[PDB]
Amino acid sequence: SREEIFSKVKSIISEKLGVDESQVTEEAKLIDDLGADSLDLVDLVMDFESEFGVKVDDADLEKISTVGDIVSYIEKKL
Ligand SMILES: [Zn+2]
Ligand SMILES: [Zn+2]
Ligand SMILES: [Zn+2]
Ligand SMILES: [Zn+2]
Repeated sequence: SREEIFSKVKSIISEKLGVDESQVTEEAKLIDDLGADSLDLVDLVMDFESEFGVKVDDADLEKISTVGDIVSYIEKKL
């Protein structure tokens, strides 16, 4: 389930941020490592929301720092 979620999270991030999948690890920080900006994450989250059929709080968005954070947030909602 984590491996499923993480694989799909990684493809979406790679497709939309333009980075190579080899750079998308559990420990990668969206901004610092993968080159995103503070605007990119809300579109990513909505894409994850529609991908897995979950939704996230706007309050819980300020805590999301790494790829692993996204996966874990998704994994807990399902
Ligand atoms: Zn792949
Ligand atoms: Zn895709
Ligand atoms: Zn979107
Ligand atoms: Zn898909």
